[PDB]
Amino acid sequence: TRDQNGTWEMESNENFEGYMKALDIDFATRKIAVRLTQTLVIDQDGDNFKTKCTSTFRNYDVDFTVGVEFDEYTKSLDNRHVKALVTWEGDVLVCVQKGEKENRGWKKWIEGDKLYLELTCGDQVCRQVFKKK
Ligand SMILES: *C/C=C(C)/C=C/C=C(C)/C=C/C1=C(C)CCCC1(C)C
Repeated sequence: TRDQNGTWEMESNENFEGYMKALDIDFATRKIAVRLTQTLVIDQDGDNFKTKCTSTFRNYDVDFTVGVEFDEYTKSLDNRHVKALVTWEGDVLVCVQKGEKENRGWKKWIEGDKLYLELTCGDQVCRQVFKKK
């Protein structure tokens, strides 16, 4: 399914530290981020996504339309300008963030009752799994 709608509660979060370090997120921020439970709320209407990440610390939204390139300034993350593009490869939603970091972006897909999110930057891969609330 391409339907990724839902309130998704983080079940596991593998190598978030390595991914954040590849992005040059500061030590103290990584230390806090790595311990927090994330909730990811996805509102998906056709090609339009409104994505909201929440934790007890930082909360972060990003909206995009599938197949429409968009500039991002990754404020409150690594503070870089990237050109972002989110497209479908089969039932995998693929984001590429073109810019300074190589292999930067993510892949997101549904398997059964779970949402999988693989974040990449440089040689690092972070694997997150969420379950619907
Ligand atoms: C569809 C899935 C999306 C848009 C995933 C977005 C992921 C984030 C906004 C992640 C944010 C963070 C980090 C990369 C590290 C610092 C802590 C967070 C949660 C602000």
